[PDB]
Amino acid sequence: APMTEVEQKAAAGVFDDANVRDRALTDWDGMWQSVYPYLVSGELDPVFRQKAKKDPEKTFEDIKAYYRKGYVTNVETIGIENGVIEFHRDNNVASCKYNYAGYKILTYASGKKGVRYLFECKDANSKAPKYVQFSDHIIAPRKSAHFHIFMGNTSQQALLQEMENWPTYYPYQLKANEVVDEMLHH
Repeated sequence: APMTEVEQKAAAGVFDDANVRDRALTDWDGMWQSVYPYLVSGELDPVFRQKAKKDPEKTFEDIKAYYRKGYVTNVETIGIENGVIEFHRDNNVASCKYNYAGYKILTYASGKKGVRYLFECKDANSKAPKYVQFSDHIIAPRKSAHFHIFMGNTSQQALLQEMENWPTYYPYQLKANEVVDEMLHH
């Protein structure tokens, strides 16, 4: 089902902490493609033009740069199923079964808020990131349409400080025109 008014607002970074609930990894089940190659090929340009158009203080170039830095990753593909996350990084592959480590409510410099969902790989000698945090503009159980994922090997606390890079994933099947469509409307 589509989004309630509380869900739309939470998605814009406006919510009561009392409404935030735990989510399960199954909210992100599925096969997913990085949006980064579409920024690279220039196919996300219409997204950045609309953002520039709607705010006279912004420029296309600086909006795109911000997204470039945000989206950049070589993990082109992520698969999620049965508690396992698979990471395809160029010709390298890696997977691990992930345990839930709770959620964190963040307030950003902008004054907007968001929730990250923290997972841990406890198989300490895997090539899969040890720490993973999902952020997808949702604050309570609901299947993701797309997500940002923070990946790190040092600590969860350290990853919570990451604000610049946020590799971003949409359903594997979607074409670039469909990714654009979702960005411009949802």
